[PDB]
Amino acid sequence: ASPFRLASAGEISEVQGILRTAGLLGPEKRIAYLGVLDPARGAGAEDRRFRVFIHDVSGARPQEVTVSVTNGTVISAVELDTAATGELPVLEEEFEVVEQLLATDERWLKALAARNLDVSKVRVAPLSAGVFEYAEERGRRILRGLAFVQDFPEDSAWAHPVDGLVAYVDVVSKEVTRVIDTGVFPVPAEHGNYTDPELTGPLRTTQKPISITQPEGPSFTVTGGNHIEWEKWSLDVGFDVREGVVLHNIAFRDGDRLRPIINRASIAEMVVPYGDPSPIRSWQNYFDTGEYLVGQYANSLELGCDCLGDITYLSPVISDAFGNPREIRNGICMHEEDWGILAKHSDLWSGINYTRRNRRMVISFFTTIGNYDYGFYWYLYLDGTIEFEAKATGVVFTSAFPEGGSDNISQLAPGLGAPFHQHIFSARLDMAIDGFTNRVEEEDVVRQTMGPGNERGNAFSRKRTVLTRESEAVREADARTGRTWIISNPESKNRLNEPVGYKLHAHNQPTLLADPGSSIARRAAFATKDLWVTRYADDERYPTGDFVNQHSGGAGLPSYIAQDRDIDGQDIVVWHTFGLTHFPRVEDWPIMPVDTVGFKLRPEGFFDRSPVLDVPAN
Amino acid sequence: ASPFRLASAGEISEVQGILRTAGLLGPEKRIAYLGVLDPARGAAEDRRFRVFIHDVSGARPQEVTVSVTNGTVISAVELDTAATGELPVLEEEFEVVEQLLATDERWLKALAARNLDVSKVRVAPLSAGVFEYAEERGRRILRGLAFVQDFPEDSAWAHPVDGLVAYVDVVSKEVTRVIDTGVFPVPAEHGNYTDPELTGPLRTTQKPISITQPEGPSFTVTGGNHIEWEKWSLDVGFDVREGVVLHNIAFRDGDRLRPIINRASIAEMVVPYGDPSPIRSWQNYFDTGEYLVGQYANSLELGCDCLGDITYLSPVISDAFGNPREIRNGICMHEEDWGILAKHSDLWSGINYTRRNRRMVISFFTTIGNYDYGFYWYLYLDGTIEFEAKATGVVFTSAFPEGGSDNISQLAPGLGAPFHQHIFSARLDMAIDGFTNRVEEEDVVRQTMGPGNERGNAFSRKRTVLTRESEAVREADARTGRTWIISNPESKNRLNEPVGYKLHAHNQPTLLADPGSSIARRAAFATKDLWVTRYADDERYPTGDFVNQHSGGAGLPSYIAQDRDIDGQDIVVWHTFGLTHFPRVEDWPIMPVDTVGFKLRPEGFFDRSPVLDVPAN
Ligand SMILES: [Cu+2]
Ligand SMILES: [Cu+2]
Ligand code: NA
Ligand code: NA
Repeated sequence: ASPFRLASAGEISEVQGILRTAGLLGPEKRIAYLGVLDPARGAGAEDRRFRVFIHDVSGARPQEVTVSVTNGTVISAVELDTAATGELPVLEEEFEVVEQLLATDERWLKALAARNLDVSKVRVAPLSAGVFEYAEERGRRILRGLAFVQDFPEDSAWAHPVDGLVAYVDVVSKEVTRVIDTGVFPVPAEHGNYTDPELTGPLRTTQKPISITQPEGPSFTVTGGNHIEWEKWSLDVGFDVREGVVLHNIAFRDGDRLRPIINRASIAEMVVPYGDPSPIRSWQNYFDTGEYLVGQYANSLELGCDCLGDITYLSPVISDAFGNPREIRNGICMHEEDWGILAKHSDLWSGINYTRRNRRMVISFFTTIGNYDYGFYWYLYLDGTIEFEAKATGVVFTSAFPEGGSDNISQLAPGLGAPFHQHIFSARLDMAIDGFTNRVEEEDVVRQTMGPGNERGNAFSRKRTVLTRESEAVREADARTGRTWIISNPESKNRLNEPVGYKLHAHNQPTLLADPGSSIARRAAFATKDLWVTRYADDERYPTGDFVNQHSGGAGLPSYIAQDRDIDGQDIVVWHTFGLTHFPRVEDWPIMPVDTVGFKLRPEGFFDRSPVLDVPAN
Repeated sequence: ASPFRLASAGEISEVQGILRTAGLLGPEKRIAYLGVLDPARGAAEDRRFRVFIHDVSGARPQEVTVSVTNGTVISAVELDTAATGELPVLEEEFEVVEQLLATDERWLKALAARNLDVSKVRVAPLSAGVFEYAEERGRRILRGLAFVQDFPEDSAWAHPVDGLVAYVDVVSKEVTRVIDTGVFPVPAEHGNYTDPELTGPLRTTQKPISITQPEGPSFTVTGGNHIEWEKWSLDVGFDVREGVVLHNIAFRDGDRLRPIINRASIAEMVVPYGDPSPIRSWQNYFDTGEYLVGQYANSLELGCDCLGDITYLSPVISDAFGNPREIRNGICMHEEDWGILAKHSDLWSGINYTRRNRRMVISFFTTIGNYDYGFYWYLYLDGTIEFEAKATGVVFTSAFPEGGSDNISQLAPGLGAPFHQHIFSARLDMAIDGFTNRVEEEDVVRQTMGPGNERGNAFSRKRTVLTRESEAVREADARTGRTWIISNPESKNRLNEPVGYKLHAHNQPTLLADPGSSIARRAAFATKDLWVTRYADDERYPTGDFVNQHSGGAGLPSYIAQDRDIDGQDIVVWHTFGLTHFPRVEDWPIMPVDTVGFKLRPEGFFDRSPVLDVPAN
């Protein structure tokens, strides 16, 4: 019975019961986060621990609590000073509170009346506050509000942003702290209803079906609920309400030895910073993972359109606000798909023609965070490659388009704007290349000058620089010199006496653009550099720290790195920053075609020859 | 009817007939290149063919244009190859290097020093380049590197013979030089990837994946090579030098057929080697320009190379004598599922919406000695156009020096793989809503915290129009998100903005060789990521018409010197992209596919998303 198994309904019911018998979960208390802790290093009988963040709707200070579900006990419980360590993640039940409060506020009603907007039709997005110049918000749980008109129940409100207007609200005290009206902007009038035949036109009748089937079923097996074996790979698929799908114990069976590669892979944070300097939006930075918890909003994915082919679904269970278990039905898709040619050669001299097909194992989920929808895909390939891809879609976040244009906003439709922004991800890769004794080298291509030893000026080379200590392990991209990062095990040698390794291949997209002195540069410090390496510690889980909401800065990676620990042949963690810089285009409106970003790792002397010689002819 | 139709066997046979009739194709003559020309701008029909004719008795070659429609020779000119370059390598010349070397006393002595049976020594016929050997100028030379084949079915690449190279004049049939710098062990392990001893028991764990289309494919093929698919329109051409060429890429937006790209091809591909040993320091293979990648296109087997419901084209090429030869099932065409197109679950409206993506795939796979490359063009529902190269085959080997190397990787005991690049040039003759186009370079612009940007969150972008060819040689800047936008300044979308497409490059390293090198001059195109020229009908390749043993002086740097107006003109984008390959143990004994490419996405071309009319699955 695997200690990395998914949380069961019964387990969550029991932490609820333990928090009840123990005295911490009455009415007025509400769970802002609940998840299982990974087993400790070396222990592996089992002790299933859950960690819980408890909010206080009666305004008392929140608690961080660790419970043992195996022994039926509270391991620890500590009161939180939110002004110091940060506010708890946004609750789903607060998604409506911003709108409901504002609907009876005279300053808000006056702003709506000036624009002739019916209050019954004004939707207000519950938007994270960050930390700016407002002293009264320190210690207070604040959400900011931007308004969108919905003309009728099925209307897309994103088509009708109300610019020049923003409200700040305290969601514990149920007070409106501020209403800011800098002037009326026309509310864009065209609708963005992408299911309306008026807008779609007649639907295409030209697409013939593509049937993908597996008459003998899939080549992977699922045992113990979430243990996958596929084509030499083995792993455990976890799920957490903050991170979403998490991969554990990624290993590869090389002959008869199960060889670890990655101990834990996750998307540990993702931030969406906006680059419109208008006071109406200039505070806007959404930490979809750390503030909102992307796992909790995972869609129930339907067969034949979200996931095509022979699909095996996991239905993860999470906690509601009161500690009752809630299933995300068909929340995780697992399937294998063809991936074209793996290897091919037609040899003149031998007469031998050889072709083999590639395939990949896909483990995915899709989440919706307000207007955004994101797919998170992990891929394992026959040849040992590991890949992540994020697919970004949904509806773009809108504003008015100013008369006489903008350097910081795109026009989508008449009067309709889309502020510039980025989506930046952090992949946390707890590495275990042939076990835990690992190190990282930065590899650059090296150009050589024509001269003695290189008389024709054709020579080129490479250089590798070991990252020895955390203070040296904050690295940037250099696409021009083909910069990559190799994680090796200096005590595990391949048959050519070279240390075994994996090479991280980044897309080299721009990192965080904000000025280095900005609030967002301090709070999302991770996003300013492409690659970070830390020494593993059990309490260093997120690059932005445990409590991101209204936390002032420096938390997470920059504080971790400051310990300056030895990472040369030690248990280490790689943190890869990657993202999309989005200047919205007309083609993104009224619903955005998928765009993608990601990274991959390829074996680099890990194997003793190609690991796919034993793949059969098709 | 279509003037863009593939060459037929009859047309090639007629070109043969016209040339013979004109006295240009006697018994000593060989066709080193034959291809149909594209119709003239603003063109009833005149199918013209261009031919490079080699003479095996040593007479000067000719470049000839024929009108097959009119039965006439348009032009015929004698080439001085010392000046303008040698013709492409002929397939019949491949065996010549081995055959001549087998009775050469210097070569036999070198093999005897190594205890190698000449009957087992394969010799790779390698392009010579231009270096320090004055006697080679005006002569057709190939260089030879040796590999031992232990038995008929053995992979010779496992057993390179280092420290030895030979140079051969393939017309006079003379060995000009044999250089033996010293014996290296010939690596002993076999690289036989079908041998059960090396593969182990084959996996029985792979269960079938079946891709079918019960009602057939969603695309139509008319006039032999005209494809219509999900609003897209194009013609699929094929040339022996370039391989698959895409013509007239257009998109039917409502009632209007809107051009996007007039011609898309891979116009050159070079493989420069980075091992400074005299035995390999001359190695640079222009697979397209010197070898002609289309002529070596594989016949693709149903169910193995192309999975699903496949429509094949079987293009016809000329042999050395002007007789037509079909490449059976040489071009694959199919549509495939491409995951999610668009998705949103809206809380306020209660509407949940999901649509699937698809792409049209047009591909071919060629084999150039040890290398095998797949060339893939993709068209997506949303207007995206993409190219992908898939590189596989067996790596080019050497000895691995005792005490290591800064320029060669170890694959197996004693077996090396010198470092190299594979660098492609995509020639995109742009027609964004027609021919009046321009190109802007777009960079992200960071902004300083201060007045107007008090919280320091603002960021922007800037576009710089490339106005004349002298300003149109550009480099990558990944850090600033650099892209290039091709727009039509006379065609505006409903928001009064010029329609455009944005080119997204991979930002891989460009040519690494010292800028004073022969390869940096011969492959000048490869030193920069982006070039823009004014269209001219004789500016077809970034390296010129004749690359074999040709120095600098032709191709893109000569074209760019004309400094022509490209601001609202008929322009051509040339994008350099490549893989830099430090071979790894996992590449041996047969290489897993690696990829490189680029794409173009609509950028205000459409008045809103072009896939609102895609139905639910
Ligand atoms: Cu975006
Ligand atoms: Cu290569
Ligand atoms: Na680790
Ligand atoms: Na053009």
